[PDB]
Amino acid sequence: SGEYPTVNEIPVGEVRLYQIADGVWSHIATQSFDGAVYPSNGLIVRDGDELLLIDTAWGAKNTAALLAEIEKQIGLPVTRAVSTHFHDDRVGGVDVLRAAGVATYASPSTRRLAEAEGNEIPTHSLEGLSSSGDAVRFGPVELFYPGAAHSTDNLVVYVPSANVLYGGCAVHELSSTSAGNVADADLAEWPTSVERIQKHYPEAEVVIPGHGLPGGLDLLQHTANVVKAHKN
Ligand SMILES: C[C@@H](c1cccc2c(-c3ccc(NS(=O)(=O)C4COC4)c(F)c3)c(C(=O)O)[nH]c12)N1C[C@]2(C[C@@H](CN)C2)OC1=O
Ligand SMILES: [Zn+2]
Ligand SMILES: [Zn+2]
Repeated sequence: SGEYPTVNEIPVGEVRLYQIADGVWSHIATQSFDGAVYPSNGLIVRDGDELLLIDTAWGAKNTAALLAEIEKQIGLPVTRAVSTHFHDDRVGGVDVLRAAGVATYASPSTRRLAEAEGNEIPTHSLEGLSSSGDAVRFGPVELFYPGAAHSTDNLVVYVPSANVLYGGCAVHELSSTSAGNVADADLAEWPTSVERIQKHYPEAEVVIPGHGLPGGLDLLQHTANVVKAHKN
């Protein structure tokens, strides 16, 4: 009924959309992993009469449900997708997208990591993102590589028309107490990577984490704090 949708509110297999700003939505789905259920976010950005998708909905069936929810709620075709790192919450569903006519993209680093680990592999490589601080335009967004954080390949996404910063899994929600799933993280570099985000996007108005509730710029400092404490 209008609040941001939470883990116990979304059965695994269903997807909900949340309007963030004019022409910007997040998508929210839930998935089981190692015997626990988690929510996860992605982004949808209007690109004229098409849509740009950021991240899958964490699995094939969830991503099919995402496409159906977009058709119901928005009714414009998803033509391109970018995955912001190599984990299944970002690429699981890429095969569904590709067979639905979506062109799928990720950095070469993400593509290599996905391939090596047995995750689904986006089709197209995004060059120009291999050094921290790099940025490239992609339709209505800017893609930014902040450096290693949650993963070595993690990208963030900025929507300049709306000052929306999609941090993906490099950014945690305000309620977080731990740094989430740190299996592939660089805890030592993560605060430096967040500092690069803070410096590059000082006018961000909405910050969206990879999992959990959007907020403002405080998500970035909170993330740095939780990561430093986890490491400590
Ligand atoms: C698919 C993804 C994954 C799986 C399960 C959970 C998560 C979380 C996560 C976990 C917990 C909380 N929120 S919480 O519970 O409230 C917490 C904060 O305070 C207390 C959360 F928000 C997110 C993240 C994330 O952190 O992005 N990713 C996850 N994989 C799997 C893999 C690959 C490796 C294979 N060896 C392991 O690594 C990953 O990331
Ligand atoms: Zn991850
Ligand atoms: Zn994640």
